[PDB]
Amino acid sequence: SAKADLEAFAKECNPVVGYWDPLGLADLPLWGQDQDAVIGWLRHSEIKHGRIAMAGFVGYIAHANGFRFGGIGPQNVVPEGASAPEVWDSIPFLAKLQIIGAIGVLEHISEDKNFLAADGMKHYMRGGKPGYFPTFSANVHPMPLNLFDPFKWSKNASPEKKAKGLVTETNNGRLAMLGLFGFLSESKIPGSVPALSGIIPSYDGDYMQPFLPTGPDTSLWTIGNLWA
Amino acid sequence: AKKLNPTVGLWDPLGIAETSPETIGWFRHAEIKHGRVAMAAFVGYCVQSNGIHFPWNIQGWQGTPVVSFADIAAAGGPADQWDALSTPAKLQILGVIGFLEMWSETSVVLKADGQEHYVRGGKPGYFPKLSRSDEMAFPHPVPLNLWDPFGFTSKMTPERKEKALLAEVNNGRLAMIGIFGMISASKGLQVPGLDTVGIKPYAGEVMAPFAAGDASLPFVSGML
Amino acid sequence: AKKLNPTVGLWDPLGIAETSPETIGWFRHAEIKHGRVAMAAFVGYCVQSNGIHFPWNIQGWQGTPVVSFADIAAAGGPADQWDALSTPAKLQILGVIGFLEMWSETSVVLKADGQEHYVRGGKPGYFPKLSRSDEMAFPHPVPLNLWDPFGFTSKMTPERKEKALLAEVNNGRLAMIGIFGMISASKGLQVPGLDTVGIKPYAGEVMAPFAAGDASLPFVSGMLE
Ligand code: CLA
Ligand code: CLA
Ligand code: CLA
Ligand SMILES: CCCCCC(=O)OC\C(C=C=C1C(C)(C)C[C@H](OC(C)=O)C[C@@]1(C)O)=C/C=C/C(C)=C/C=C/C=C(C)/C=C/C=C(\C)C(=O)C[C@@]12O[C@]1(C)C[C@@H](O)CC2(C)C
Ligand code: A1ECV
Ligand SMILES: CC(=O)O[C@H]1CC(C)(C)C(=C=C/C(C)=C/C=C/C(C)=C/C=C/C=C(C)/C=C/C=C(\C)C(=O)C[C@@]23O[C@]2(C)C[C@@H](O)CC3(C)C)[C@](C)(O)C1
Ligand SMILES: CC(=O)O[C@H]1CC(C)(C)C(=C=C/C(C)=C/C=C/C(C)=C/C=C/C=C(C)/C=C/C=C(\C)C(=O)C[C@@]23O[C@]2(C)C[C@@H](O)CC3(C)C)[C@](C)(O)C1
Ligand code: KC2
Ligand SMILES: CC1=C(C#C/C(C)=C/C=C/C(C)=C/C=C/C=C(C)/C=C/C=C(C)/C=C/[C@@]23O[C@]2(C)C[C@@H](O)CC3(C)C)C(C)(C)C[C@H](O)C1
Repeated sequence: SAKADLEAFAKECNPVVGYWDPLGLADLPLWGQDQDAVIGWLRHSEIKHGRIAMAGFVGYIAHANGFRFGGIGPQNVVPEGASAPEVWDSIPFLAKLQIIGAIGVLEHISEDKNFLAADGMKHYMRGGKPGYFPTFSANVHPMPLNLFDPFKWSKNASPEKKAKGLVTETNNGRLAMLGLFGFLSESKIPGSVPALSGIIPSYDGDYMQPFLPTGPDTSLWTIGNLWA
Repeated sequence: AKKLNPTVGLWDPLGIAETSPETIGWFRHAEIKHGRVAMAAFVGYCVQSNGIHFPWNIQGWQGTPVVSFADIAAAGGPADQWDALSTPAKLQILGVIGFLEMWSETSVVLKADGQEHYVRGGKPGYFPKLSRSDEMAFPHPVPLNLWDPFGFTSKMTPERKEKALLAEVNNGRLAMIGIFGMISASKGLQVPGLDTVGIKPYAGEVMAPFAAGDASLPFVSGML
Repeated sequence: AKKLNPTVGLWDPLGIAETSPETIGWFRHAEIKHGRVAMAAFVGYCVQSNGIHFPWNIQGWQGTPVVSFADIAAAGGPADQWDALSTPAKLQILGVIGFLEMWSETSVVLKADGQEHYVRGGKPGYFPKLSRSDEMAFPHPVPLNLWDPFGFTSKMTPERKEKALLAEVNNGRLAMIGIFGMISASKGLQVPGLDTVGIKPYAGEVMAPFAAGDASLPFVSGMLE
């Protein structure tokens, strides 16, 4: 049932390639946690990686072109044109901290069993759908609109349309991971990706260290700024 | 094919005949594709040496490097012309040929077409057509194909197809000795292929001069 | 419409035909709308290039200042005429065009008129009627209309309507060729340019330059083009 679903999803992703597992990670008990939980973790992590890579590709385009919000906010400290690796280099340190904290809050909400069991769902390792995000409906104070469908125009979708959407999501995620690390590899070593030679400048700081080259400590909050 | 020529029979001095059928199909497809590449190399080298330099490269071909196709064509023998092409051009050409090889090797496409032996064994010499269902589905309808793109071979009897495959094999042999007599004649040697024939590269087997990443190899001077 | 001209047939090299019915309806709607817009643009460009400047622009017609209509017309061809109008004028013209487009796309008004699925789907090219009941109830009776304001098309057979639609489609294809050819002839190019044809804009697709808020774009110099 686990590997059979995995074969079916791989066949729908690509009829020619099909199931491609040269490393055989779909047979390894990752924590002594059977087969169902291991493939659920693998699918959830693949889906999360693909979504983050698609968002990162779009954000890299936006910062490399120069697409600032406006005034007052953290965009005011970032210089006008510094390439996308250096826009996570000039925002204040507390902005990076609070961004990573909000991402962790979103991950925790996506994993908290109260949120999942609120809208009738279980954990992806325990038997839930991988990549699913519970709406908001346990968070003490009410939330205005959900995260998957903020305006809820996808509520009429058929299950076949949802399955095709998941397959397209996975394929686009894989290809966006490849493209985004094409960008990051060309920003580190020249001549890796031949197409991106000369477009992306070289960067010296570490990409895998978040607070390396940490930003300044400025207070952008006006009106009653008792935290000087 | 037992014997196309009745006066030749089966010449197997090395004894590679009378072996496993997988090896038989492997050798048959190797000979067929060797002959096809040999005939393509024959016409390509003859056209390149005679001089049919295409009126092309009007912006975007080598705009940054400033290299017209006439400058590449004015290099001598076709081996020198191949040794004068840029690294992206050679890499993308080899990638296109490799992708065609991957499609010719693919098991699901061959078995959906109606063939067998995705080692490229049984039905030797088949290239899958790039159309219809469950292949090349993501955009790219591919109105043309590889073999019979204009449908010149639309109707053929099995006897005519077998005779044309025998013609394939024999003409591939003839052009294979032809192209190697000709490249050896370019490198001195040979029986008598003077025919100007310009100059020669190192061996024509390097397939990647003046490249980057691992091409810091001065080893093409020796090996006797 | 299978084939208006029997000698051409179904020229679909890109394979966009034999698709989903909504996609085919959207493609037919886009073809008809592009042809009509190209024909109207070609007629307007010919009238502007010949010189049809109106006796207008009086009583504060430019926002307290009074700039003459001939002064806007004394810039060259239509491309220079589209870059001399004020930001409010171009913005309000675009807003009127967008209001007409949104009223055309309105499924409530189309279903009231007795039509099919909107975004110009079934029976594409049908502009909804802005009259009668359950439409424009807040004043604005709209004595005129969009299609046949004078009622010149009061009676027409279905076969005559289909023949006129096929003729309109063929003329729209010819106008989509022609208006693009005229713009290209303005920008050098084309075949037999002649006829002075003035100068051309940066691309013709810049829309509204010299505006405020989002028009600080020096990107209209390059991008090849
Ligand atoms: C971290 C991201 C990530 C994750 C978790 C997965 C997870 C999965 N993939 Mg997957 N994939 C990814 C990225 C990812 N993919 C990318 C970027 C591509 C495009 C190249 C693919 C293409 C792909 C195909 C074609 C198929 C899968 C399939 C699968 C599933 C079973 C295979 C398996 O055990 O894992 C895959 C193996 C790993 C994730 C190995 C981990 C990475 C190692 C440890 C590091 C290697 C780094 C190294 C520099 C790479 C060198 C590359 C090159 C030189 C070879 C599994 C859910 C199968 C499927 O569809 O099932 C639904 C399947 O047939 N994947
Ligand atoms: C992959 C994750 C990621 C990360 C880590 C960052 C990080 C950053 N972005 Mg960012 N961005 C992303 C994705 C990401 N971006 C995507 C996908 C987009 C396209 C919508 C943008 C668009 C964007 C703009 C336009 C700006 C930044 C800016 C910034 C910097 C200041 C923090 C801030 O206010 O962010 C704010 C970023 C967001 C709120 C978008 C991220 C939220 C998710 C990933 C996408 C949500 C979709 C979208 C917001 C829906 C909008 C509704 C629509 C109707 C418009 C910081 C370096 C600012 C800056 O200083 O630039 C130099 C700035 O002005 N980003
Ligand atoms: C605090 C925020 C936070 C938290 C709690 C989580 C939590 C989680 N993430 Mg996650 N994530 C976050 C932020 C966060 N995320 C951000 C900002 C991103 C980038 C957009 C991601 C991207 C991401 C991906 C792509 C994936 C996850 C996954 C996961 C899950 C498993 C992770 C795991 O086991 O690794 C545990 C990791 C650690 C214990 C290491 C933490 C880093 C340490 C603390 C650094 C300290 C080292 C340093 C030397 C110390 C400095 C001081 C020292 C000198 C004294 C879990 C639910 C995975 C998942 O859900 O798969 C199913 C997955 O695939 N996350
Ligand atoms: C007063 C009320 C408003 C206050 C707001 C405020 O105070 O600050 C606001 C502010 C700046 C400011 C200010 C102004 C507003 C300009 C004016 C004020 O001026 C005064 C009063 O003085 C205060 C000041 C200076 O502060 C800037 C806000 C910036 C903001 C909000 C930046 C979000 C980035 C999101 C990112 C990077 C996404 C990451 C990516 C994420 C989260 C993911 O990928 C998540 C996900 O993968 C997960 C985890 C699992 C997957 O399954 C699902 C997906 C794929 C989705
Ligand atoms: C319903 C009635 C109506 C009002 C109340 C206004 C608002 C307004 C004011 C007060 C001025 C003058 C301000 C001033 O000079 O003080 C003004 C102007 C223009 N308008 Mg808007 N407008 C259109 C676009 C346009 C253009 C080209 C100009 C000008 O040239 C002129 C202008 O602002 O010059 C810089 C179109 C064409 C599609 C139509 C229309 O009926 O077609 C269907 C209208 C209709 C209305 N307008 N418009
Ligand atoms: C060596 C060489 O030469 O190769 C080059 C090639 C090339 C291409 C130049 C290179 C590159 C870059 C690459 C590969 C970039 C890839 C980028 C990629 C793949 C980016 C995905 C984005 C997906 C998004 C934003 C998802 C939106 C998702 C949306 C909007 C939704 O969820 C909504 C929706 O889904 C619902 C909810 C359901 C349905 O109703 C459908 C819709 C849409 C309405 C490289 C790296 O240089 C290498
Ligand atoms: C305005 C602008 O900027 O646009 C630019 C775009 C662009 C393109 C940059 C421009 C250019 C220049 C050009 C024309 C560049 C392109 C050059 C091109 C396209 C060169 C093809 C080589 C093909 C080869 C070598 C095939 C070998 C195939 C071989 C050797 C095989 O035998 C294949 C094989 O299959 C057989 C047959 C049988 C199979 O059993 C076995 C295999 C698989 C082995 C321009 C003119 O500047 C305009
Ligand atoms: C920035 C993040 C991000 C990106 C870039 C992205 C891209 C795409 C693309 C384009 C490539 C498609 C076509 C697509 C389609 C679907 N998405 Mg994704 N998606 C993102 C975020 C989420 C989240 C948070 C959830 C989600 C889901 C679904 C479902 C519902 C399936 C179902 O209900 O069966 C479908 C059909 C929900 C889900 O449950 O997934 C298991 C859910 O929670 N998505 N998604
Ligand atoms: C590089 C380049 C070009 C090129 C090229 C390419 C790809 C050229 C490729 C050439 C190629 C593909 C050459 C194959 C040779 C295979 C052979 C000879 C196999 C022999 C095997 C033999 C001779 C076995 C012989 C036996 O005798 C033995 C042992 C005993 C006898 O009793 C019996 C038999 C007969 C069985 C272009 C296209 C020309 C122009 C371009 O500009 C420059």
